[PDB]
Amino acid sequence: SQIPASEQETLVRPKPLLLKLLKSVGAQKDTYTMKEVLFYLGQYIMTKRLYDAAQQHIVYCSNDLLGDLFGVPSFSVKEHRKIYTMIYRNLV
Ligand SMILES: C#Cc1ccc(CN2C(=O)c3cc(C(C)(C)O)ccc3[C@]2(OCC2(CO)CC2)c2ccc(Cl)cc2)cc1
Repeated sequence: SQIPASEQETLVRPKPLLLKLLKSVGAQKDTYTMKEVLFYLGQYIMTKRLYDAAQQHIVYCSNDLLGDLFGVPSFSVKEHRKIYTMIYRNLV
């Protein structure tokens, strides 16, 4: 959408705690495409109900490993470059 397709399709190696998160929702490898990392992050967010009906575009990740990894208590799913940057902080 806001992120170039080529950037989305690149192979990445998560750092250990990001890998822990992905493994907790069924991921079974050491390397992923960015798009794959984003999918499993999505499944994690939905599993842990890190959302709210009053603000439907906001991930509420405070007091959660995702919050610790991203360094924020919440963020908007519309901020695609900001999300990519938060993910790059968690890649080898
Ligand atoms: C940059 C970027 C980017 C932003 C959003 C998405 C897709 N998703 C969304 O639109 C989205 C929206 C919400 C709420 C209910 C809060 O609106 C929760 C989670 C997601 C998310 O996953 C959707 C999925 C898997 O595809 C579980 C079904 C998501 C995934 C990872 C992240 Cl880091 C954030 C959101 C993908 C990439």
